[PDB]
Amino acid sequence: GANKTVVVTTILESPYVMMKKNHEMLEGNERYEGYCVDLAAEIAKHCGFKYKLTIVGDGKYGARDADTKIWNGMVGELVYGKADIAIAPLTITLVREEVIDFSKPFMSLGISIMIKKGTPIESAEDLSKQTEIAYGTLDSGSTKEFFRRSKIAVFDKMWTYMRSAEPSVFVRTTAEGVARVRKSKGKYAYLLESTMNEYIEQRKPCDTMKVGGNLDSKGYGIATPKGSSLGNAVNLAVLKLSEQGLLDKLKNKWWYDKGECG
Amino acid sequence: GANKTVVVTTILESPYVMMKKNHEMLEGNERYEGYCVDLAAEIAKHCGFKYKLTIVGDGKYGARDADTKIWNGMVGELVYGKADIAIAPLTITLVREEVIDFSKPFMSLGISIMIKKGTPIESAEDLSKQTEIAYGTLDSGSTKEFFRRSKIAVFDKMWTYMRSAEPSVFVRTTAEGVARVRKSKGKYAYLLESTMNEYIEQRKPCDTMKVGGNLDSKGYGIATPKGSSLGNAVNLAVLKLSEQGLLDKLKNKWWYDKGECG
Ligand SMILES: O=C1CCCN1Cc1ccc(-n2nc(C(F)(F)F)c3c2CCCC3)cc1F
Ligand SMILES: N[C@@H](CCC(=O)O)C(=O)O
Ligand SMILES: N[C@@H](CCC(=O)O)C(=O)O
Ligand SMILES: [Zn+2]
Ligand SMILES: [Zn+2]
Ligand SMILES: [Zn+2]
Ligand SMILES: [Zn+2]
Repeated sequence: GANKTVVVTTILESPYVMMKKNHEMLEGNERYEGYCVDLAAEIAKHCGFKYKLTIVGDGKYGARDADTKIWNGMVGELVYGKADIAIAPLTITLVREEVIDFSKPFMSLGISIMIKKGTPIESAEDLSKQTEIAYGTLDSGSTKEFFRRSKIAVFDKMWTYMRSAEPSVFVRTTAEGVARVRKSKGKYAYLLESTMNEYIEQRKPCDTMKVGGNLDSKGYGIATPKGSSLGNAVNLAVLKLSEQGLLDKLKNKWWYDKGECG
Repeated sequence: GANKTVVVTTILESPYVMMKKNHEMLEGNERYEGYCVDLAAEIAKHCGFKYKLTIVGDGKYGARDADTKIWNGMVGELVYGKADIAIAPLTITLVREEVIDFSKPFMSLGISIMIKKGTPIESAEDLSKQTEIAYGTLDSGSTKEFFRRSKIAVFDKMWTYMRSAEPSVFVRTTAEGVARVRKSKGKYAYLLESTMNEYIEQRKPCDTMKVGGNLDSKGYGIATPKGSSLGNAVNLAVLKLSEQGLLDKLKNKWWYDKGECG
């Protein structure tokens, strides 16, 4: 039947989506800016739909509760029919691919280490071989599941530590992890995606840094509910944006053009 | 009905598929080795099929003739029903995605520059601003189409040069491009995928090198004909291999463990 306004689920995560200063009482999509705001506009333009940006209600990426089996976060909003599409730094994973559809990736990333400058840590192996410096991840996302599932000896040992460390090494939001690194005088390191890490490293007060290689190699994808009418066209649009150089332009706009650290 | 042996199309391209020394008169899959031989074995194991490796008849990746509209290469073998699956360093592109299905990527890569050591070239911009050093690409693949289509000013200018340069700057196989770099005393540079470039840079006689950043950012995917019964299971298998660390193991086996240049 008639076209409907597509409900887009996304998450307040710098530099992907941020509320514009003093727009708290304005209306609609114009309230937000960032990489995924720009990406949403292009994907809608190429696919021919109108859309509304909405912030995921529970502030989470998406994980399945072990007991209840209920999906939360943006994945949940797609699975239970609360949104039509997720346009966010949402990691393509097997367990998610089983319940929702992903486009081809629009970014690359890997899990990485953030330290406060001067922290004597250069690698995951370094972190795993000491106990003075605490370390954790975001509490309900793909990074935590990576450690939970890994059979690689260094990551397995890291998980054995994190899962029972006190106080909890896990955080609710990327911002909380970053703030914890910055206030802990070097006694907390944060495990997060390289994209987020590299962004923060170029933001004032310029006191964090990415160290070592990425622990893995994966992508973000645009997600739709299984059997969505949008999935095919969205996939082709991602490839077009890739080949036209648009995804590279948006990366350079929101990371490197935004740099504050010289 | 009953399961059939899956016909796999692939291409002789180091280190993805190579004929084992002195096996020219042996039979079957045991004749071949390499990254994509190992990947094929895992994808078949996870998906529960038997398979035969075959080398694409025309030795090409896959492009659509502008006049006849016929697809050649591995893409053609899928489009005309000559193979069931392509497991090769086959680039995910829009024009291909329109006629065949790709899995999520199993590698990353970008177009890159190979020079003979000592060549005074550090970038695509350098190449584009001079005429003493010739440069080209593989004649029937995604790199050539990248230059043909680009509207980025440096790449557009490079394409204007390559398309009418004499003798032809284009080559039939990656090996021919590499040999041309090595014999040209620095007067030919070769535009090829970073994966291939980085492999060759660690092989004797250790006289080539990758220079500058990648020009783009994309992936290889496993390809199946549209409506194949294999596509879904193959996609999920790629994600599993990614998350289990298997794709990283295979990369380190065929690139860095294979290094000859110290
Ligand atoms: O190592 C592995 C195996 C599992 C995934 N991954 C890393 C990885 C991440 C992203 C990309 N792609 N692919 C494409 C494309 F669809 F081809 F256009 C693009 C990207 C990066 C973003 C722009 C386009 C490719 C990758 F290989
Ligand atoms: N991108 C992650 C969230 C960030 C993280 O887990 O590090 C996800 O989709 O779950
Ligand atoms: N991977 C390329 C071939 C190599 C190249 O074009 O540089 C393709 O799929 O067409
Ligand atoms: Zn405004
Ligand atoms: Zn566009
Ligand atoms: Zn043998
Ligand atoms: Zn396996």
